[PDB]
Amino acid sequence: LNECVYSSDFGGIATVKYSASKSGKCAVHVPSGTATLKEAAVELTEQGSATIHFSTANIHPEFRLQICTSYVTCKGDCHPPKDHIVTHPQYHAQTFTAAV
Amino acid sequence: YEHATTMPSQAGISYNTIVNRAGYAPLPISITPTKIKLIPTVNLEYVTCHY
Repeated sequence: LNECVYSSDFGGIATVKYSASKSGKCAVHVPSGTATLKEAAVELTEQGSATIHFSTANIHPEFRLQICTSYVTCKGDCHPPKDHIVTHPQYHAQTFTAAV
Repeated sequence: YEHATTMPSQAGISYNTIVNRAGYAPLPISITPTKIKLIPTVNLEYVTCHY
């Protein structure tokens, strides 16, 4: 997680370093309500890096990013947002855990 | 966003700071007082000279 802003919009950024078997395109998801992704699929070029946008509820996020017949355990610490009030509805599924 | 920081009242010397947050890049802030003035509230009582 190169950046995380716990916010209604997709304030969270994560880079996935990949070593693909062949370049192309394939999907990305999170099998959990912890994080909701902005994008559905990403393009890959042999071995390199790709960017995933997401919105989150957890202050101490941790989620399994499922990507292209695999999954990677993304984890990090996240910071509060800027504005008290925003002009759009929630994008990320609320969850009980917001602990230290 | 409200931020506050004491700035030493020296003339000619600069002062720098960075304001940052968990999801926002560092925003630099710089101050330089080139001349600090101390004007007192004054009124004239009289004027005197050689007689």
